[PDB]
Amino acid sequence: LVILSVFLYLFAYKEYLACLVLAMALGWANMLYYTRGFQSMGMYSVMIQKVILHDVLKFLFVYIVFLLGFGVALASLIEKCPNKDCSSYGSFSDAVLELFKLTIGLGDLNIQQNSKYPILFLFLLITYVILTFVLLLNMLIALMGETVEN
Amino acid sequence: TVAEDFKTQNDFVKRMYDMILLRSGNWELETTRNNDGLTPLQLAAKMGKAEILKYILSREIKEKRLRSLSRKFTDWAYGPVSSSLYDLTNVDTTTDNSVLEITVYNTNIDNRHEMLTLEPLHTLLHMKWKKFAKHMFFLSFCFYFFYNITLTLVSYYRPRGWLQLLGRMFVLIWAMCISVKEGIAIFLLSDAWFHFVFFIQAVLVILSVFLYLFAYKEYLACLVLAMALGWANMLYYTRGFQSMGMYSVMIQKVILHDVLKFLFVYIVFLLGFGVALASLIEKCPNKDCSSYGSFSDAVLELFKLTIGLGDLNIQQNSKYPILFLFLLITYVILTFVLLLNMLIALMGETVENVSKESERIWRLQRARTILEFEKMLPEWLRSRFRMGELCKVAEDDFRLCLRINEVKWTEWKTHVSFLNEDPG
Amino acid sequence: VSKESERIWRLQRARTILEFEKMLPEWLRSRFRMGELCKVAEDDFRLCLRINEVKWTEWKTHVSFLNEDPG
Repeated sequence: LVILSVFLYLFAYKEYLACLVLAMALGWANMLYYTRGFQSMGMYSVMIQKVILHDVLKFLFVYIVFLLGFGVALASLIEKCPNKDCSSYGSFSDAVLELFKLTIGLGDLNIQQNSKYPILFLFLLITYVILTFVLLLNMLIALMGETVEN
Repeated sequence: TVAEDFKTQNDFVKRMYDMILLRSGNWELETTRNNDGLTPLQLAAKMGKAEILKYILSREIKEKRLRSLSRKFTDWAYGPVSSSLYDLTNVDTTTDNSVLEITVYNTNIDNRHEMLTLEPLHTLLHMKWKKFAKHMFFLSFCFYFFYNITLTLVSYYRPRGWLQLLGRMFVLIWAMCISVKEGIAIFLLSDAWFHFVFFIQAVLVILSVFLYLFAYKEYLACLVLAMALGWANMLYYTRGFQSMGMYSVMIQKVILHDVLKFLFVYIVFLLGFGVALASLIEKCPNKDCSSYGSFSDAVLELFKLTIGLGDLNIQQNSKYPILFLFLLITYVILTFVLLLNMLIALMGETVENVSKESERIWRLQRARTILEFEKMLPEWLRSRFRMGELCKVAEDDFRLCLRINEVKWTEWKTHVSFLNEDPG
Repeated sequence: VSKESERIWRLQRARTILEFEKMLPEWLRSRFRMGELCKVAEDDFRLCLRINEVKWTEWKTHVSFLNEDPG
């Protein structure tokens, strides 16, 4: 990435910034390989990798399934209003994004969403919140409690 | 009927079984049927007797005149390696009620942990699986995945052809098929609630398409509910992979163990404090000057403030705002600091105790699935697979058998009993 | 704690049972009266509480028993 970016920069291009910043971020996230010179820090990095192999992959697969499913559901339930600030779950992208935010706890949960069956909307949103936040996160925390002891 | 266990019986019944059987050498005693049509084998399988079953399924007799009374003949041994040849005359789902089907479909023993790991049952299940259940399972999963994607697309792209009509007929006929199969399999009874879920989803789809072919617009509810139910239903097809199977089993174990109790208690608290806060609010005039207005808004604000999205303000138009603040702070304490952390500790306790039986329960579920698939095939295919091959055992015996090789480096002995002299 | 949870819960339920048993009036308590008489010796007539059991390890010839034919 670095050498390709500098090549494209010496040329007549301005799309080098993508490669440059991606390479930068990859290097800073790459320093974790040089953290194996210290016994404590070496064990630390090894258990990080063991964790990402064991659990986070399964959890991410399942969670992406749920996120995309309920995203298309909510985005279908929404009527297309012609006052574009009328509803927040508009296209499919906005729906999946609002679900992600509401998962990491940043957004805002309002009900007057210009839908046609608002009780159904509320039921779907509450079920998504339950399914992830109360169930999968805590279950994975218990599983990674099991792995670390082993 | 009397044999109990080892921890509570010291294993004296197995020996009396062996002695009484040998003292009258023939199949006269192990073939008769009591008033239910069961033999001591099927009678040991219906009840949970797992020690006598382990004895009978692999019973090797070394004497000369009574060798035709056994069920496992060593026939190839050379060094430390040897090739025992089990028997499958009433253990291989080819009769009315075999021992495999009785062991698997029995739902009244709770000791099936130790009965589906015995000598020929384990390898019979493994061979059936890797012979056809792998193919049939993956094929059914692919059919379900395409059915669900067609559903999702036809719902998202709704209106507000050569190919589209095909998709619609596909959805209709597959919903009809799943509903028929589930209605058939549901009349014969936790363990099998996924039949209920499949049935509800199929009924929702077919009801929606019916109401759509009519003069109705209220079909969208059934359609999107069915879609969401299918996407949340794929977790049943995640049992084909051992790691993923254990994963789904522990998810269900968790939702059974804890989340139900926690949700009961938490709903009690939420509704109580909701009605309290909504009562403490005095209506002010047209222009709402507070959030906790009606009861619905109060319960909703409490829910948001539980999952950490809302905003906690105090000027709530109340008449006793210090009391309002005390109630809100004590609700936040009660749930957020107490119940969530307590449940996390409890589910830390459960996981350390479930991971050891996850494999057992998953194995039992996969056995249920294998034997469920084996009945859909027609006659000639089942006659074509036919695990295990004949083996002349005695003067004229010709019993079906299932070879299982083995290697043992500790019990050295001169080999005397074997069927074929030169090992192959 | 999970290993003593059952013990502490059992003790609390025992407290509750014995607390309820005192609210009833006299005649009801005389009416329930767990356990029934059993002539034990020449003339003993002590109240008793039967508890059946099954043991498959200590085989012995039975010598001591009140009633000969089991019921």
